[PDB]
This record gives sequence, C-alpha cells and structure tokens, in this order.
Amino acid sequence: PTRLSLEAMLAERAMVARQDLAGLKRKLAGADRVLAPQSPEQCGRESAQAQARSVTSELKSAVKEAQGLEHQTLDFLEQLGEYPVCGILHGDHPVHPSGTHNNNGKVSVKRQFAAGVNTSDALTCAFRFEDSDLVRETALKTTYTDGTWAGFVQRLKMQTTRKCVQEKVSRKLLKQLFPYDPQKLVDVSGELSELVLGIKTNAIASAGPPYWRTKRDALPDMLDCVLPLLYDHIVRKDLTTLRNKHPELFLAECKNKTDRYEVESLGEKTRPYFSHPFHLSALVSVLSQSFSGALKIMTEDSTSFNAYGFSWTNGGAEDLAIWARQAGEAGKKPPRIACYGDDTDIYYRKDGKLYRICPDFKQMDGSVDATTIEAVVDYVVDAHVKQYPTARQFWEEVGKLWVEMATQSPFLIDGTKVYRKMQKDGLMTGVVGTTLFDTVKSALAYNDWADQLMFGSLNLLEEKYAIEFFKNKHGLVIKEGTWKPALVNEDPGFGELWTEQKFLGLQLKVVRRENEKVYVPNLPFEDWLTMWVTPRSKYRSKETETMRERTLFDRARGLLVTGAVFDERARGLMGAVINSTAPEVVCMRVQEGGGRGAPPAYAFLTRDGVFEFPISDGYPSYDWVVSLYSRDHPCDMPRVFPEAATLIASYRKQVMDTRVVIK
Amino acid sequence: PTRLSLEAMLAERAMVARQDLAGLKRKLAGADRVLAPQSPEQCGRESAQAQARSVTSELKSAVKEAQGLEHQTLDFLEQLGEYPVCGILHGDHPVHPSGTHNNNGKVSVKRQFAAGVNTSDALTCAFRFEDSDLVRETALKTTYTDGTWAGFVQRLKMQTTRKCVQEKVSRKLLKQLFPYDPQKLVDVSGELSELVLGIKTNAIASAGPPYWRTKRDALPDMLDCVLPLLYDHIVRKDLTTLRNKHPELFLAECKNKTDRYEVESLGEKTRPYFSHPFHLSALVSVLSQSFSGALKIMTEDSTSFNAYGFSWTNGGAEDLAIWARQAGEAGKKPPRIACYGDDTDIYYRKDGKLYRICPDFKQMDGSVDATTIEAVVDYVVDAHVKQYPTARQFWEEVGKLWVEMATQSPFLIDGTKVYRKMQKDGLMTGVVGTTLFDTVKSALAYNDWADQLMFGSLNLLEEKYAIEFFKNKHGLVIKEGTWKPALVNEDPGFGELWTEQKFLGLQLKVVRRENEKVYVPNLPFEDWLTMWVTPRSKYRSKETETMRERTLFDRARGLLVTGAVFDERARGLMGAVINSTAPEVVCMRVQEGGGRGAPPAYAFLTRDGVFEFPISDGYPSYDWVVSLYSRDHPCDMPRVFPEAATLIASYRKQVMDTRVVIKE
Repeated sequence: PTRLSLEAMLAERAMVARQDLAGLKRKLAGADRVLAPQSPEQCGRESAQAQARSVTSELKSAVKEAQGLEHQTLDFLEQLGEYPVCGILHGDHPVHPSGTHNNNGKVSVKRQFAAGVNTSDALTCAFRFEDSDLVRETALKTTYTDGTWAGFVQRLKMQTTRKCVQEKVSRKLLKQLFPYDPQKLVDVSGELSELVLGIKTNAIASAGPPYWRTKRDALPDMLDCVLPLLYDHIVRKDLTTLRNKHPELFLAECKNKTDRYEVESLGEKTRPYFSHPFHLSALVSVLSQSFSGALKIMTEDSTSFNAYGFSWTNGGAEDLAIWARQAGEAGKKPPRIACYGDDTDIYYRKDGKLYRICPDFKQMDGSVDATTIEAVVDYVVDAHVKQYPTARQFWEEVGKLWVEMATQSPFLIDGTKVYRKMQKDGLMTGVVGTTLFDTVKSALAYNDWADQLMFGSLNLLEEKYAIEFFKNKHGLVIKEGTWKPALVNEDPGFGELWTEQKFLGLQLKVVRRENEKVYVPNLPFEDWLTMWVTPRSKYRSKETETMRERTLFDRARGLLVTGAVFDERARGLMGAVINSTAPEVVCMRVQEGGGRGAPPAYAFLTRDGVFEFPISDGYPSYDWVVSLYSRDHPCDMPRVFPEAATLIASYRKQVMDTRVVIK
Repeated sequence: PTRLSLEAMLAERAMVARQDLAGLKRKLAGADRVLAPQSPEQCGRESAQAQARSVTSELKSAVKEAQGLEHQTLDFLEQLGEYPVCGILHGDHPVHPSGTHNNNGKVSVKRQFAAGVNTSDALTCAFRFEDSDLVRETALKTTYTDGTWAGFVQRLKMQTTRKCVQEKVSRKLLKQLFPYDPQKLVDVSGELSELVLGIKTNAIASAGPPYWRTKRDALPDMLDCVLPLLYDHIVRKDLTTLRNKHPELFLAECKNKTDRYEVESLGEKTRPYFSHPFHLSALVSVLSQSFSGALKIMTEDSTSFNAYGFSWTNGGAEDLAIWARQAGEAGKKPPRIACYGDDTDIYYRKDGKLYRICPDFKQMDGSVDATTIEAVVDYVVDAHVKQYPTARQFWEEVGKLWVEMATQSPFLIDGTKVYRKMQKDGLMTGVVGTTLFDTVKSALAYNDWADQLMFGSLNLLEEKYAIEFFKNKHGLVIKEGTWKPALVNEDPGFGELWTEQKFLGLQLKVVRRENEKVYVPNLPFEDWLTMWVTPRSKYRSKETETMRERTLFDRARGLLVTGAVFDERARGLMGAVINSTAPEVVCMRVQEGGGRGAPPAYAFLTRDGVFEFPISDGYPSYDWVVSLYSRDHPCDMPRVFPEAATLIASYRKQVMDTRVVIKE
C-alpha cells in the first residue's frame, strides 16, 4: 500500500488518544508522577464541600439583601428622551436584530443584577487543605457578583458630578512625560480597512449599539456596512446628519461591572463602565493601540513617568528596582514616579535613604478633566500626523469623535431613557484609551508635585499636605491612610521584601537562584487565598466535572506563575490542587491558550499581554517560575508525567541496529 | 480590549461558516454559478430512482444465485493442521484480541460473501441525464461485489497449481532491463525503527495475524512489541525458535477481493489475495518502497523495460508516444516494450509502419516462477547492500523472509484449517513487491521474445506463434484475441487517437490547446459510464444525504481529471452531476484530500501517487485538465462560485482613503 507513513500514522494516533479520557485514565495509571510540595489534608471530602456551601449560602443572602436596597434618582444626569431603533439594513437582515433591545420602536436595555455568586469548587479545595477558620473568614469578606442597583447608581453619581480642575498642559510637556518611538507608530496614511483589521479586541465582548451582539458576531455588519457609512460622512464633514438620522450609531450603554466586591460595601459600591458602538471604538483603536505600542516605559527612559506597558517577567521586576534606586534627595534631585492608570509608584530619598509611596486614587475617572482628555487625544493624533502628514485631516476628525466618546456620549442605563453627563469633565470609563487618559492625568499631577518639591515645599512628602495638594490643585482624591512613605530595603537578602507595599497588585521580593538574586512578585497568603476562592465565573451547569477539575488545575498553575510559588502556604495549597488533579485531566487535550492551557489571569506578566504556557500537561515548578522572572538562565517546564508521551502513544523507541554482524 | 485582531477574527468566522450548511445555503442562494458543460435532463427523479432500483434488484438476484453455487475442494493445497492463538502480551492486553478469530484456542477466520451491492446514487444520476437503454445495459454488465465461493476457489486453484517455467536471469540482465538510481536508494544501514517508520501503507487495511485489527489500530503493538522480537531472532539467527513457538506471527490470510466483476462470470472468477502479518510486510516494505522510488522508467532510459512508476500528467502521456516512436524495424532494430505489472505496451515497425500490441496475461501470478522471485529479491537486496555494505547481513536475512512470504507462507482461508501452496512456483498475490515481481516476469518474457525477433523469427509477431511462445518458453498464458497488432497514428490530429487500445486502462489522445497539440488519456463513453455507475463502496448505514451528494460531486471531478473531460458525452454527464450539486455541498468544508476534496481513484496520474485538487469548490474544466497533462501552460482551477468567499464572509473590501482632504 501507500497512503500515509507509519510516522504520520503514529502522530494521528497520538492526537486522538489525548481526547479519549477513558484511554488516558487506563494508560496513565501507575505512571511516574512529579508531585508538588503540598499542604496536608485538613478535613474530609464531604466536610470541605459542606463548609464551602455554608459560606456560599451566606454570601448569597448578603448579596440578595444588598440588591434589595432602593437606589437614588438619576436626576444628576441630563435626560435626552428616547432613541429610535436603527433601521439600517445589511443585505437580508437589520444591523439591530429584530425582537431585541426594542420597546415599541425605541432602543432599550435591562440591567442584570443576578443573585448567583462564584463557584464553590476552589473554596472547597481551600477548606480541604487549609485552616477552616482562616479560609471561612477570608471567603466571607469578598464575593464575585453583579453588584447592586444602589451601589451602581451611587458610584455612577460619584464620577459624573465631581468638581474637576483643568490641567495646565501642552504638547511639549507631554513629550517630556510620555516619550515614544515615532518609528513604532502605525502608518495611518494607509488604507483604512487594513488599519481597522489590524486592531485587537475581545471577540466575546459586546459590540454595543446598534449591533447588540458580540463583536465577532457583529463584525461583518460593522466592517461591510456601518464603517463605510461612517467614513463617508466623516470625509464629507456630514456627521451631524448621520447623528440626527441614526442616533443609535452614537449611543453607548452604561453597565454594571461584574467583579470581586467587598461584601460590607455591596450596597454602596458597584463600578459602572460604558460600552460604545463597535465602529467607533475600532476606528479610534487604530490610534490608541498604535500609540501604546510606541510608548516608552520608565525603565527604558528615565525622563518618562509612564508605567503603561510595564511587565514583571524577563527581568522586569528587577528593572523596577534598578530604576527606583536612581531616585534622588527630595528637593535636590528628581524622584522616581511610575504611572499606570490610577496606580502609582513613587520613590524619593530623604537624608540619603530611599522611601516608597503607593497611594490610592478614589474613583479617579471622575477626576479626569476635559482639558487633559483633549490634550491626550491631541497628543496622540499629533504624534501620528507628524509622522504621516498626508492623513492629518481624517484623523483629526477621528480625534473629535474620540473626545466625544470619552466625555459626552449619550447612553442607556435601564429601559428607554437616554442620559448624558452634565459636564464634559469626568472620563467615561470603558472608552478606548481609558488607561492612557488615567495615566496622563496622574502623571500631570505628580509632575506638578515633583516641581513643588524643587520649589522647596517639602511638606508635600507628608500625607496631610499631599492629600490637600492633589485635591486643591488637581481635583484628585487620595484615600486617607494610603499615603504612607516606607523605608525601602534597597538590596534585599534572599526571601526578603522590597517593601510591604504593592504596585500593580503585587509585592516585590528577592529569591535565591544558585548564589544569585532574582526579583520576583509576591503576596501574603491571605491575598492569594482571596483570589483563589473567588474565581471570576458564575455557575454554569453545562460545565462538566472534567472541565471544572481542569479549571482548578489551570487556575492553580496561573497563581503559581504569578508568584504564589514564592509563598510557602500558597505554594502548598496550589500544590495540593495540582496533585489532586487526575492524570487524564492533566494530560487531556485542551482548547484554551491555543492548546497549551489557560493563561494566568494577571495581565502584566508580559507587555503584549499574552502569556503562553509551554505545555498543557506542564508542572509549574519553583525553578521554572524563577526562570521566567530572571533575564534567563532558562529552564524547561517539567512535565507532571515525564513518560506521558510514550505511555499515551503506547510505544517507546528502542535502537535496532542494522549493521550488526550475524555470521 | 486586546485578544486577537479583527483580521484573525474574520478568518475564524470563515472557518466556522463553511461548516454551517444551513448558513451556506442561505448566503449562497442567489449567487452567480459557473456551470460546467452538461447533458440535459432526460427524465424526472422518481423515474430515475425506479429504473435504478430495477437494475439494482436484478444485480442482487444474480449475485445471490452465483454465491449459491457450490465450490470445489481445497485438497490441491497442502494441509498443515491448526495453529494455536498467539499468546504474546503487550502491556495489559494480548496482541491477538480476546474473543476474536479464536476457535477453541485455534486461529480461525470467516470469509465474507455478502449479497450486498454498491450504492445506486450514481446509477440514478445516469438515468437522469442519459439514455435509459444504454444506462441499463451498461449497469447490468458489471457490479461491485465480494464475489462467490465458487469463483474464489476456482481462481485460487488456477494460480497455485500452474506449471511454471524457470527463467534464466542474472543480476547483469536485471541491471539491463531495470536500471535504477543508486543515490535514490534509502540508507538501509541506518537504525531500523526510523526506516520502518518511513514506509507508507493503508491505515485501515488489515494488519493481518496475529493483530486481526487495522494497521493504525495495531501499529503500537507491532512497533513496540512484535518488531523488536522479530529483530532479536533475526540478528541471533533464531527465527526457527520464533516460528515454532508463535506460528501465528508468520501466518497469512487468503481473502476474496471485493471488486468490480463481470456479472456473466461471477461463479467462475473471484480474485484471491493474501494478507501478511504487519511486522513482516512493513519490514520488507523498507527495501521494496526504497527500490521502486529509485527505479528508472522507459522514458528516462531507453534500455529499460520498466513502466512501474510511469504517470500521465506533466507530459507523461506525450513521453510515452515519443518513446514509442523510437521503435525500429522488426528483426533489424529493437522494439519498444513497456511493462507495468501484468500490463504491457509493445511497439515495433514493419515496412516502416509503427505497430502497437496490448495483449493480456491470464492470471499472471500463477505463472511467476520461484527463480524469478528469488532473482528479484536478490537484485533488490544487492542494490542496497552494494550502496550500504555495513548492513549487508541483516537485509540478506530479510530477503529470505521476503522470498518465503511471496511463495510459501502458511495461510488461513475459512475456519481453522491452515494451508500452504504445494510448489514454490506461483506468486502469492498481495505480498509486498507483487507489482515488481509481475513486472520483472513479464519483462524477462518479452525480452526473450524481442531477442527471437532479432534472431530472425518474425512469425512471433502473429498471435498464434506468440501465444505458443509465451506458453512453452515462459509458462505465461496470453489471452486469445488480445494479441492484435494495430497501426499507430504516429502524429494524431486534434481529437484523434493514438490507437484504440488501452495501456494502464486508458487510451492515448491528442487534443487542442491554443492551436497546439496536447497528449491526454481517454476512454469511450461506455467505459466512463461503467466506472461511474459502479462505485467501489457498499451501502453503509451512517452516511447522510449531504455526504452522499458530496461523494457524487467528488467522483465526478475524479473522472473528469482522469480524462472523461476529453469525451464529450462523458463530460456532459459529469458536468450534469456537478451542476446539480447543491451550493452548500460544493462550498462546504471537507476532510478528504487535506481539505481539498477526495482525489481521483485512478492511481497513475502522478508517480508519487498523490494527486491533490487546488480547491474543494472548483470544477475540472477542459482548460484546467489540459494544463495538468501539458508540461507548462498551467491554469487556475475555476471556482463554481467565484464570489463564494465574500458571500460566506458577508464582507466585501472597499477602499477607504485616509489621505483625503476634508476642509478647504
């Protein structure tokens, strides 16, 4: 015969074998397994499950009670009446699907505040392998929920009614604070379809009005129909006509963010965000994603305040330390200030000693003034049109759309009533460029702060005067008790911390590799525990037992990589989960991460955002994780089952020499 | 956000969309469709179905009657008693599966002679678009069937009891008739596992005893367990111990070949073939597939009698004609002789005129003498060990196994009785190297025939003396009426034939392409029709209407590429089928052919055997097929729906300039 080679035949066999769970279970039985250093079992199977259910039951009652609270009026917003449903057709169907988001010809939405909380699987594991009291107390503080109406409206009010301060800012200043590589900018003078096809986004996210579908679902309608229509009115300078005739094309949706929330403040705090039309966000994303890819970060340019793009792996963690040590005496030499969104890392020296500040902004978006927003858009647009002047006028028009989306977009909340922010001031969270808008506003305030240090106002190192400064001079609210300068351990020993403070949600720590120091992320056990027992996903009954077991395995690998392996208790807990995962679940074919397993949830491991596990049946050992954060003495990801490949293929090669003598 | 690009998002939609038939049907509803040349409809669906069921009913009845006939005794074979079931274990399971092929501890088989007949879907199409009488009488002539017990035993007896003539053959003569490229030989001095993993075979073919499973199912058992055991006994020269302990490791199975058979002779003709153990055939395949890849063909070396490797596309068809014209005057200069297994093409000149002979051997495997078989194995082994002398002893041992497999393997037929061919003479059809063994035996015969012409015996050009010659001097049986010399049209005009004879099942034709001649394969309409209405697949229970419609589409393309496009009537029928195929079926994602659609059944289009369509939603037009058989002037395969991609994606790119001036 001659159809396919035996080698190819073996390969095909291997591929279908990893989809046969019963086959994997049989063949991997009694196989040599790499076991993690796990914590001892603390209670039986049934006990752990019952304790987890008790917590879940209590959290569900707290959510239900808080969701029962009445919410304030929305009178703090301007009301615009009702919008007609978009009647634009694309071939054989309307872009606005019939029988959805339609109340008698008017666009409508309904906010969902479900009673269901996060799954109990991870919490069960916590009770199984850790202290009952600590697990219970930790789990009862936080829950993954839709939030509440009362907390939603309260938080919405806070960021749409705050008195802002217009920043004193120019292009020249932004060039100093946010340098970039012009050669990294996308050629926006190219054809628009190709540019739009280049932007990246969440395929599962809402495409907003008028699509009312996921982005991947609405993608042809956006590209083939609405976008050319939008383009035609832009270049003819006829947007008002399009706005007036098809208002849903410029309509946003104000949604409640499903998230981890503090139980005690459920009725006062639920974060709003705005979902804009797909065509608008995608068009603007050309500039926004181009610019963010060209931005220098602080560790590359000491004049930069920008942390937007910083990542921990590949020496990133140590780069932070090296950069921070360059901080000078307050009032004599420049400090070291890092801005990523509303998160800030400040370093200064006092009498030669390095101090670190990590303060929190309170609802920063409500403090972002219209001047800053316009200045950022102008800066981003100018950066491109200086590089590619032949396309200036088109992208300056897009810039105007951008500013409107960030400040004055009409939006739905619940029902048919259309609202609008009373003032331009205040950033509409969720708009494209949100992180940059926040980063610049923060950097501008901290730049002024640093200038006042050089002016001689050294009492701005103190919380009371610092908080007053940011409020009065920049309209920013620093949470009381979060401005606490800490003495930095500039050259930490093995197992020692940088400080106890967090930047981008993580502590900085030094661990041992051979005789060299490696800077790695770190958290207290209870912080790892909180993340672990509150996964960001609801109860789905379609999820089979196998999928749920695999999820625990993937999330455990995720936390370890993020730095849980560097905390002994967290290491032992994640180790228990891994060791408890069945062989067939470890070695089965998975879809997530391109067949390599779901990537960690933490978003700042790499700059491009995407972290890839080498293999889906891989074990995140201490040595391997350390290798991820060092500039490299590289390491393979060890397999949980070293003999998995041969056992699954039911064949291990043995050398058979043809050159042997016989007679 | 940021997860994947809109471009990648679009491509991901495109993949999903071609798997959604309901969506395809909708989005391709009013699409511009390019139609192939077609014959008009001759009757309605219900009429075609009724006529199709009528024919099928008669064929089933004829098969049942023929299968009812009693068969001869099998005492013409040696009886070896019964073999014990192999008890070799591979980990947690036996290599010979429990509860299968086991009659009280003894190996057993059961021949399958079912009354099942090929599907009637293709036959229905024929009634729809062609002449009722012609379609009916053509369909009644042949049928795809398991054969009969009577014909099976009769044919087995004929190829195991024929008196053969031992050929006079040396390495020197074989080097003359079958030259090869030594540099193209596989390095058989390398490690054995890598070599064996390199051979190619049919994944769903039987792995034979003791596996009693498909090759892909039994592959780990063979590789990890049996093969190292076989290797160990070979290198220790201890095969006898292995044979005596585990006889099933060397047992073959004699099977009835399911095939297209003439209804007239169902009770007298069912072809037997042998299925050898996978470890033995795979090991031998290392030498055999290496050698066939290194062999020269007639059109590369004018001294070669070898056709084994010839293919029609990319100028191959014209290469045949060019090679054939070199034939000289009979008795003065050498003729042109080409051997492909049991198929031969012979050219000679008389009074300057070019003549062609295409005779048929009657069951050639029965005539393949043991001397020829041993000589071929020796030639193949020597070829490798002369190029790679460090592995000489191992492959010489394999050569001995090869000879045994081809002549003397014990085998089952039906039940537990083990049989063996009485004489060494006679090739056990199905053994690795079958084609080569046949090719050489024929070439040796025709080489001797050619020599006698040079010695002045010109009466051997006549059938009477030719048949006598091949019988008495080489033990070969030329079928009467098949030795018929025909005048060759040496330079055929447009639409004319080389001759009306066939080589490798096809005629040779000249067709027009841009006022230039292209040599192409051809068949008369009835031959294309016969193949069309008799597909090589029984009615299986699981196949949906969609899969059945796609199969019609694929088979129609297959025949067109094979040459049906060059016969107007056959083209019209294939085009009618293609054009009546639903849009969603044409454009849907398919698994066969690497996603390009199932390749043609005809095996000699390319030398590597692998033919692949450019696209799964294209159709074989005249211009494209001609481009395949020409050396150059290639062509794009035309799409049935030119706008399919944009329609399915629901997106057509339009240029939006960012460099426009908006104000002043």
